[PDB]
Amino acid sequence: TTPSMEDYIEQIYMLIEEKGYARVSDIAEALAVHPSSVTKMVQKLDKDEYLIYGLVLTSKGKKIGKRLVYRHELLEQFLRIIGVDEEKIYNDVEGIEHHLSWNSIDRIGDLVQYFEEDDARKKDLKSIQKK
Amino acid sequence: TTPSMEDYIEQIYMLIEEKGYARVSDIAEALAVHPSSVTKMVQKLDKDEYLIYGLVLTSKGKKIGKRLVYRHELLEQFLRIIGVDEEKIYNDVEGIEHHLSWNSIDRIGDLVQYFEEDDARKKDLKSIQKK
Ligand SMILES: [Mn+2]
Ligand SMILES: [Mn+2]
Ligand SMILES: [Mn+2]
Ligand SMILES: [Mn+2]
Repeated sequence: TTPSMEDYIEQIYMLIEEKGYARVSDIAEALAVHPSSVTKMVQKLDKDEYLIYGLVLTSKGKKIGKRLVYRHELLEQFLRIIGVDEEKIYNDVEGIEHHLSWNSIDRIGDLVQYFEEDDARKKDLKSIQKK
Repeated sequence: TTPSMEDYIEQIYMLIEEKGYARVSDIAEALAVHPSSVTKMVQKLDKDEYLIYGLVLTSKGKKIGKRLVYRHELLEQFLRIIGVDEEKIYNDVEGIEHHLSWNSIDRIGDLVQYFEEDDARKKDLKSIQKK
């Protein structure tokens, strides 16, 4: 499971969740790539049993897509919470998401929980940004 | 400019700081790449005025290199402060360091400063890791 395959599964999962199905055309446009590039990855994903090529994810692909979508959202929340400009959050998440261990993700999970459970901590963090 | 050029500059900068000079052989071995690849990059770097081909960094290459080493250091401190297993930290930094805007880097800098001025915060976060 390379970062590119992950990106595709993340995208396919999202499309299925949003529209109810994933068309190579929708994937190609969503990733801003050529449909051939997409056709090649889909076949690779099929071979690896993440999906069945009417694009359907196997239980294996759903678990992964779900984890990948969860990781993306958590990473945006993380950067949002620490005060990163909203417009820059998405691009940063896209480039780092597929390069972090689960250990890092889980610890970032606890960090987000840390600030979300007590707003006083968010206020203190903001203070430091001013100093 | 480029995530790869950035990786070389960071490496060249480190070698100059450690040894006082940077050898193609030391670069090729540090990046785990063939000396030919390196030779091609250094020439690209020279054209762009980051250095002069032993090889010397120009004021532009030094400033960049210094920043990159700072970012690497901070990211490792970041992940360490939040509890990531040490063995996992280096590889995570290496893969996300060249994909974060300065905005994110600076906000992480404040986050690190936040946990540094009060151990109670570190302990509180550590608790959540138990929950
Ligand atoms: Mn992605
Ligand atoms: Mn994403
Ligand atoms: Mn690097
Ligand atoms: Mn580095």
